[PDB]
Parts: sequence; structure tokens; C-alpha cells
Amino acid sequence: GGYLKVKMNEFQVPMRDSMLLSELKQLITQKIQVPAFRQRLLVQGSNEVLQDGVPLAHQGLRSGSEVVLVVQSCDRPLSILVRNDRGNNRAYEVQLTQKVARLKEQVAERESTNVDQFWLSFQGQPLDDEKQLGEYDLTPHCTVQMNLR
Repeated sequence: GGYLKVKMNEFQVPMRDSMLLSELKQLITQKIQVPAFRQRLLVQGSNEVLQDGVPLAHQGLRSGSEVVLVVQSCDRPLSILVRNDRGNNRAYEVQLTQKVARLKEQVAERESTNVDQFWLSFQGQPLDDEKQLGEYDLTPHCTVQMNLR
């Protein structure tokens, strides 16, 4: 029977024993279709930012408490990692609406390689040059792998 009130527009979500921030964000994703990375949650009134790993009930919340949800705009850039053939990483700013081809060009320049000599993969799936990055579910500081031809 416990719940939290989420204030963006307002809705309720169930609050189970020892619920974590990641579970609150999952319930919010199910309600409003916004990924966890675009969500920031704060305790209402005081405005304390909620954190991972510690039960929400131990961050000043209890059943019936209100939390403030801030949604980051979908067009804000995010940083990702591209890992090369030697397992070395570099960080890249991207927009999810950019085509994969644009990321390939960034990587080719920074790795001193030609675009036609490699392809990119995410969690083992190849990235299609013609698709938008947002077709793949990239998140901040996730890893895209280079694959040499």
C-alpha cells in the first residue's frame, strides 16, 4: 500500500520495502517513457538530490512523500565512449538524432583511421551508418566498440 507522489503534472508509483532510486526511475520510465539517464529526482520541499545505492526510505522519504522529477530534454548532448582495437577509450559528445555516420567520422578523425576501415558495435550489435544513434539506446558513458575490417 505504500506509494510516492512524483511531481513533474503529478502521478503516484508504488513504494516497496527498501526501494532504490533505480527502481523509482524504472517505474517513472513505465509511466512517461523517459529513460533513467534523463531523470533527476529530489525530495520535495527540501530539494535534496536522491542518490543510488541507499534505500530511498533512508534518504528522507516514506510512504506519501513527494519527489520532484526533472526531465532532461532529449536533444541535450551526451558523452559516450568508443573503445578501439587495443582496448583504449576516448570520449565523444553525440546527439541521439545524429546519424551513426557522424559518429564514424568523429572516430575516424580521433583514431587516425579511415571510416571505410572499421565499423562500430554496441553490446555486440552492429551500428548502421544510416540510422540515428537514438535507435540504439545509448546512455552516458556507455561503450561502443570499434571493429577493424
